[PDB]
Amino acid sequence: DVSSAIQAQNVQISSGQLGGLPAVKGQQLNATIIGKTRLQTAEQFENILL
Amino acid sequence: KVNPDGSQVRLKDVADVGLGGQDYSINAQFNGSPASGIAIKLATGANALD
Repeated sequence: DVSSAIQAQNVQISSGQLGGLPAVKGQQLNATIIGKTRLQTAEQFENILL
Repeated sequence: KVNPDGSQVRLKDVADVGLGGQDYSINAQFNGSPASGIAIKLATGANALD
């Protein structure tokens, strides 16, 4: 259960792109969207709901 | 899917399904009119002219 929890709770959000091609006429602002990386601290780990 | 009563959902009415392009990001044109090209490099070994 713990293994599975950590696997669902300590992942990278893959993240797309705002104004990705193909885009609609206009667009104007093209910027990458960065999501969350992964847990780093020992705490972040002690967290994670089981 | 097949929600309780009546029938089922095909892909057409969840999404547009068109034969598009693998990657829209790189685009090119020649003089004016649009084109597509392949830019070759020369293998470390072989002779430019030949």
